[PDB]
Amino acid sequence: EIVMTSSPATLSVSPGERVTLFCRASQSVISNLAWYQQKSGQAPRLLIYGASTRATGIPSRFSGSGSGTEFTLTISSLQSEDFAVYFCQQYNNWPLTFGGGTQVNVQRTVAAPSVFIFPPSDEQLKSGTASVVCLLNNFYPREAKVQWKVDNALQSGNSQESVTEQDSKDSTYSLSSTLTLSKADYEKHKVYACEVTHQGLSSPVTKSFNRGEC
Amino acid sequence: NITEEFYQSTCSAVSKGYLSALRTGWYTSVITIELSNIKKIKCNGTDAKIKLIKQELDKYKNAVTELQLLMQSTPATNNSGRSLGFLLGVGSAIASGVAVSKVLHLEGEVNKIKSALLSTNKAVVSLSNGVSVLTSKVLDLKNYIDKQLLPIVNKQSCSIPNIETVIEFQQKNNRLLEITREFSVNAGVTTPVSTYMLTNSELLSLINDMPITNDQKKLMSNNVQIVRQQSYSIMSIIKEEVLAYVVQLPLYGVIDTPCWKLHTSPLCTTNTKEGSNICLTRTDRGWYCDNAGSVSFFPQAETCKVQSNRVFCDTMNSLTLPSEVNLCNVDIFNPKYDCKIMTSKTDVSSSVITSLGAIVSCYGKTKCTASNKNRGIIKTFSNGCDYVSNKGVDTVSVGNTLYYVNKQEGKSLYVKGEPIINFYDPLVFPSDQFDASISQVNEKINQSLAFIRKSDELLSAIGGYIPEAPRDGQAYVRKDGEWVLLSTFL
Amino acid sequence: VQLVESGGGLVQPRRSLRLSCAASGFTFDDYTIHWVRQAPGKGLEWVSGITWNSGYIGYADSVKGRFTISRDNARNSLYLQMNSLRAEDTALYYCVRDAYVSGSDYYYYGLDVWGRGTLVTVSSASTKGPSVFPLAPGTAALGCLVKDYFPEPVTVSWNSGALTSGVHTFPAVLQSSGLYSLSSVVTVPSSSLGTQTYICNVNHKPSNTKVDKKVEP
Repeated sequence: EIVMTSSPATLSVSPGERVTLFCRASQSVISNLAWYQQKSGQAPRLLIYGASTRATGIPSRFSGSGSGTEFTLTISSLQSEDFAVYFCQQYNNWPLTFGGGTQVNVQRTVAAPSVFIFPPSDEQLKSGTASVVCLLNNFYPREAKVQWKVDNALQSGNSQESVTEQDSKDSTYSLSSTLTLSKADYEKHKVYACEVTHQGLSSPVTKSFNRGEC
Repeated sequence: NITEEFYQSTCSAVSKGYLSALRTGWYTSVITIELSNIKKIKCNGTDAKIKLIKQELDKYKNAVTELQLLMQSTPATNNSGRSLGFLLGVGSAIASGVAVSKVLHLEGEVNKIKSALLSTNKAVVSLSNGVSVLTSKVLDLKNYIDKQLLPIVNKQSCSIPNIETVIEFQQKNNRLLEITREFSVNAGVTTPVSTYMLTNSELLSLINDMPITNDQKKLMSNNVQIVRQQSYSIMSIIKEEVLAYVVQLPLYGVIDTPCWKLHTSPLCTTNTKEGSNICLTRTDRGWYCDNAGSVSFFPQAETCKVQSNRVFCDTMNSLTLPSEVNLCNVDIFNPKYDCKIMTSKTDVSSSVITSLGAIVSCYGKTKCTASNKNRGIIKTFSNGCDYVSNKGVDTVSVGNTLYYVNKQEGKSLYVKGEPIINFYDPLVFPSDQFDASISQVNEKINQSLAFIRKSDELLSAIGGYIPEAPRDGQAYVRKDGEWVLLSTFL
Repeated sequence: VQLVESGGGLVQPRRSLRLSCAASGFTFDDYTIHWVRQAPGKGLEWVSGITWNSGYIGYADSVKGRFTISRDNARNSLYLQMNSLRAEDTALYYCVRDAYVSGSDYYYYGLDVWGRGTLVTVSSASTKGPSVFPLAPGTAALGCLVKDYFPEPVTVSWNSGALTSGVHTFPAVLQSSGLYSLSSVVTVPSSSLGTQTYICNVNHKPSNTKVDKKVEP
């Protein structure tokens, strides 16, 4: 099968600006290619097909080129409901393939995250597991490094990160990191620390607590 | 814009300012039509509608089988004077397309194509030999047969079709009938390519997705009528419920270079007594285009077709000449390029209508004139080779033949010269040269002057030798040029 | 004009499931239909497809001889069958109509019609209510942690729907235990910490659980 290669990974463009998305194809797909818009939590809408011809309903912001290996989707002035994920597909051969997609996120002034740490629950501590939760609130851009150190030694592999979808009002991601450790290990240590580094912080912000003192 | 220069010296003109669309190569596409394979019509109703449907069905059946007979035989086609044509090479026009046609028969090649067209017509298939080609399906007849006529093949009563379906099927099936008819009289190769073989919409929507310049795309799709005549349709196969034929389409790899059309007419002397005239005509007739630092050359006006200012030519019948051939429109005697000419004794009134005007060769008592649609005859030509512009002229009448001149616009320049026929000595000038050059004529002349030089120098060399003295029975001695008697001295 | 997927569910690994698609509001036979799946927070994968008469059908290399796709055209229905179902087949499964009709007079292309899609999850974990623990406090951030539940989804709303603002409830993450866990937080003015009482409101339909948790310093 021929591989659609979506690109860029993400694309950030401010409201009302041209945005351009790219689709490379493994072997030549000619023109038989289509562009889909997917707003979070619903099916694809079909945007263009034949690479060049917008489907009925699609406004004239959306426009595409094509017939080759390399292809282009172009949104003229990005509007509120155009920030979504875009997918390209060729129909030249079966199997129908797709790209990975290009997220277009609305672009904002850098905003540094607010860090809060939470220690495990008094109740939960009975259960034999301790969940420590570090929160980074309302920042931009999405990329941030959350780091964990128990008694100031660097933890690896026991944490999980989930992240907001960019908020409608303020266009800010927020991020959760959870360090899940055995209650046994949790009493073995005293100082718990979540160390954030982000483009808006002039140096990494670190939040911490001591096992018994809170 | 088009300009023309006439050379009174060489009895020739050049039309300059054109542009070259040069067929350099081919691109093979695979056109297909899906066909339900039906050997048996079993429905016994008798209702005129059913009857007509059955009639069309039989037409379709015989079309299929006709096409199969066509498929068995491997397809082929075949596609002088004062022209240089005899110098041309010889080539196999459809060779490319035929190689693709072969590749299609290869077992399971068809199925690649049938599997490429599932999710949309007009898609790229790469074949077993990895030559990649566009495939377009222009008719789905199998679909209509299924979605529409399937009662009439496999049911006996066999519900009755409405007459609208009769008309519709006749409409749809007709295309197959015509494609078959064409392939039949043409032994499986047609050119130009029909509206039945490719619709304007299909051929443009092919061009658009070929691998070429947007200038090339724009160039074919403006000129579709020409593209057709330079294209072939080759019957290939019918099997596995698909009829498939290859349309090999011209690749124009040289676009917008300068081109000029060289015109030639008999030159000749005016000697008042008949048969005493010597006569010379340039044989470099036809089209020239700049190609890749050289000049190509199309000796045959059939190879070139002229749309407005673009000249579409086929390099297959062409020669590629070093640029210095443009000399002979200036110095025909220039040694850097030896120009080709024919020579003969026959002074006959000829005329040649050029792009912007007319050359006229008026010899003998023949009447040569040029006239305007209003003012009547506006010029009478004397004996010789002359020219007249298309401005203000409509007709050029020579002998009993009345020529009309092209009225397309441009500026025309007459360039005087002495007629080069005058520089030749009638006595040493060969008229037996059919295909010849300037220097080859110089050569037959240098030989026929040479044997004059040798014979005259031998005749003068025996001057210095002494005759026989008298036979009179006296002895003779030599003294200052003569014989004297020996007796004189004794 | 509708395509409605049916029959996704929660299925143990190595075992079998059938998905069906009912068609509405367009003449079904004329179109060829595809099953396209989307893993969660991932891309689109073409699963398989049939065309107008189960004439040609085709599969992804991923599911081959594991999956089977047939149609009725009578019931106006489509069927995909899932066997030796591996654990990465979990995804939202989409019924998708192919706009290229082949032989109508005006051609369209692309995939024009998509169902909401069902949701197939191949996991050996057992359905479990969430354990819900409190996340404790110039403005103050508090929340609650919805831990060890299965399978997704879960909905948190705060103060029984009162506090709607500055409420970020995160994507679930999939713990190494086959069990989901996710946090839901709210930023609130710190002068109301001892004034207003903040109650976390959970809900898990798959377990018929509703947990309300009280959140205090």
